[PDB]
Amino acid sequence: YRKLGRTSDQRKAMLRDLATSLIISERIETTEARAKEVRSVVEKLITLGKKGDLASRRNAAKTLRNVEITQTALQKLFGEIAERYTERQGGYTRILKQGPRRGDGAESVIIELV
Amino acid sequence: AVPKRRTSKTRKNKRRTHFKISVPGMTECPNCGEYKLSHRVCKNCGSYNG
Amino acid sequence: QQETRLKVADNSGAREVLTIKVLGGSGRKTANIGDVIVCTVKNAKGDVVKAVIVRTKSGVRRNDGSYIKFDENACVIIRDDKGPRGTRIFGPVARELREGNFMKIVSLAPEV
Amino acid sequence: NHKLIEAVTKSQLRTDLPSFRPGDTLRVHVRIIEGTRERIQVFEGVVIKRRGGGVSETFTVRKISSGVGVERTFPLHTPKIEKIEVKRRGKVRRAKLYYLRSLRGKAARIQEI
Amino acid sequence: TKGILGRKIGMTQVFGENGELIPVTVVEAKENVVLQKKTVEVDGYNAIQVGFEDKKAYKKDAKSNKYANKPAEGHAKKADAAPKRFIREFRNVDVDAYEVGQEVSVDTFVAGDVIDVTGVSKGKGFQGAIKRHGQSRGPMSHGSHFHRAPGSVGMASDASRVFKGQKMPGRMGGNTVTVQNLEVVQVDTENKVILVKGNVPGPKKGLVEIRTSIK
RNA sequence: UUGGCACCUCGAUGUCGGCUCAUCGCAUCCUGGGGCUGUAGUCGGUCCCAAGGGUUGGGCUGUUCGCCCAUUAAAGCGGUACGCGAGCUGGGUUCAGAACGUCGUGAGACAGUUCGGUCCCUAUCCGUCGUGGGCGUAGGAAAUUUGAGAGGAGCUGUCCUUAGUACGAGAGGACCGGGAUGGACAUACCUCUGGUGUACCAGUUGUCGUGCCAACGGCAUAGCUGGGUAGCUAUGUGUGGACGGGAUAAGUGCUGAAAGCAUCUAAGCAUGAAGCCCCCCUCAAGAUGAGAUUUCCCAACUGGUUAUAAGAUCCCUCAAAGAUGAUGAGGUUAAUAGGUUCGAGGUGGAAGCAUGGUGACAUGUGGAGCUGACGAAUACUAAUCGAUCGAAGACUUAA
Repeated sequence: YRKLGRTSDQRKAMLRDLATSLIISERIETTEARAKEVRSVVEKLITLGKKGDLASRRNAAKTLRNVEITQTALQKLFGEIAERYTERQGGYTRILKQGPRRGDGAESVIIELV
Repeated sequence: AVPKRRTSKTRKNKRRTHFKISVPGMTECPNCGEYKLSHRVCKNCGSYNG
Repeated sequence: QQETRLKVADNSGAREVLTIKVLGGSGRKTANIGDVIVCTVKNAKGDVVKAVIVRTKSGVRRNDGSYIKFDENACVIIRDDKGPRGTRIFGPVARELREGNFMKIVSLAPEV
Repeated sequence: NHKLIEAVTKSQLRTDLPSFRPGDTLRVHVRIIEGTRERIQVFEGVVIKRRGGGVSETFTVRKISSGVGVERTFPLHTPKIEKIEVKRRGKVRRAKLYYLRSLRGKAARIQEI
Repeated sequence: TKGILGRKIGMTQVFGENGELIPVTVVEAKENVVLQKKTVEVDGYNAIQVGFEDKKAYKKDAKSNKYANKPAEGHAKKADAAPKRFIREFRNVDVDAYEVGQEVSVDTFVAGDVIDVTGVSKGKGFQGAIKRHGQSRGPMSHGSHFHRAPGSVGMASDASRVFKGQKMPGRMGGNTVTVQNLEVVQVDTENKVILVKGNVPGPKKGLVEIRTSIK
């Protein structure tokens, strides 16, 4: 979509990592470009979790690391995260610009689940 | 290449005419009471309320 | 084109030709179906002759969106008139050969 | 798909064309007007490619006529093609059959369904 | 002769009355109103303005140009016509329309006429010598360190400077280019589109002004 | 060009030939216009005007020149440090090795010949190519423009008709007029044919994991392979060099004396080039000679000022624009992006199950399932609240 200063599958890895960290923590402080890009990745998994079937669990399992909370991340999604967002039709996140970072000047935002 | 002639301290300052940095483009927070930067979270106290 | 080992679809003893020149205009760099070329026989030889391009891998467009690509390239040697120096043509042959007043060739071909 | 590209080319999309598929085998009829006389010159070959554009969709038919394999690329909605007739239907496992451009004998064959 | 303004929708293709396939550009025009009429008795030439894209009405937030501003609305209210994007002037048409804006429908054009279509070219930023001026490139393999740069930029010491017009890398595309002698395959009224023979300057949704050929 | 001189440079002005890019002269190779011919016609020869455009690809040679091949309308001649090495090469040329012939007693030299042999640089100024800001154009703006001036383009073939007519024993074979269609070159675009397509689909190989089977994930050039959407493209698809004017060169004249005649010239009047100025395409009012048309805005106090108006931005969502800035599309009184739901197109028949096989696997469920850029629709998330800038119009004369 937009290249993130990374190589292709390195970028794939970074996005998978951020989506897992998001649905585990429910809010993460990241860079605005990374947040813009994860916004369109963590929000296509909540759709699969609102579907719920076996095929949806596996399509979600192929874009989601393994970290136990005890639960998994995937049980977290097809379990208790997908139920809270049952009524709204898309728009399951938001970005909040904290501001510039020291050492970078990177635009730091806070992304989260609505 | 190398400079053929050392630069006067007039041409220098003319070239640094545009070496400014603008102000950030800030506002005052209606909640915190102080200056925040527009479209950003308030530094001092908490909320954004947009 | 300008170095291309065409095959000869016409049993004139020559079986392979090297494109030496495309005739027409100063600096023309490519010829297609229905275009006299100068070639030299590489297989049966060693003499300059003028062939026409009966087939082409790139094919033609036919002016209605009908592209006709062929499996390989092929020429047919020509006399001073457009008459083929040989006797029998081989394999298919496109229509634009029929249109450039090569009627003695399209007659002999096995199918157009 | 624009609603304005579409709905202006509705006067060209045709309905008297069967539903063929790559891997199939067609007899296509075409109206030559060469000279001053027209004739319906059949062309019998296996369908190698079928793109899609709506009113810009085309398809390619291949045949090893006699020692020389020739492909021809028609548009579907040409008012030059009279009818397609589907002789056979083959099992091919994919859309564009380009491997047949390097096969002649028992290798450049196709199945029935 | 009454040129129109329009928007390049895309390209498609049709089939003539001999099956002779024609690629054709769909240019859709609508709301062409004639706003002002320039006459030599006040300003030294003859012409007519025409506006094409309707905007909203005047507003007070009005922070995006989707809304007309007050000068634009005075100008368009002179004609009793809504404020419009893309006001353009047409010379070479004998002024026979109304200073009161009447819709110029595409029906002004018949199929068997001929056209020239002005639009800005499509942009391509800072495109270097080989891409921009069709220059050849240096050899790639026989020990050469010259591949895509421009050649020399002058003579040695008897010129002593570069001449104006020297072709160098810079920003490419975006020009007001005109094509000529295009034809009109079909004037689709009631859908309000014109089908031109070819493909016209500009991107999709790029404004194009159609008029009759100067030749 | 081969020289002559030895005036600048030895505290350094880098060689020949190719590559990239050209630009100028005319002593014209082609195309344009003519005179004279020992010009029947076609085809020529020799002069005269003309520099608008065009002027091939290979073999051999370090090579230039030069010969040959195959074309072309033609394959011009020169200058620019025999243009251009802070744009490229480094084949030859004069570095160190080695050898041949020859000369030298010798160390070693070429009339030579042959094989090998480090080509450095981050651009300060002018220059050029793009692109912004400050002020200006006697109020502040938004939009549309005229166009002084500048730039681009400018080439040509072959078929058919006049007509197998004119001219000619015959052979041959046209001028002028009319179309069709090509080459080279510009240019615009992506419908079509192809190319690419590293967040698309499928197949398969090894090995390591998700406890195990099935299903998937990591790494192996993107592991590899078959397709491929948007975009960017050419080899693809459109168009262009048309048509005409005004003045002219060589040229042909018309009238006409100087010169009772003769005379294109002295007065005067015509005709006459691919060339000149127009026409065609573009840029252009910083065109300080700063143009013009329309529309909008215009009050409260102390000679002047103020914030404010119309308007424009800071800030944010973006792309048809883009190195950045700028240009465009929006900022909720909202479809700008993302999500969600439908499509298109792409791949090509998902998992689960059931069935048929002992097994690899096959069929149905089912054109299935997945789908980046493309089209719509939906305020679900985010374009919040805010702030900065920005006039109230000088002086003479004339009507």
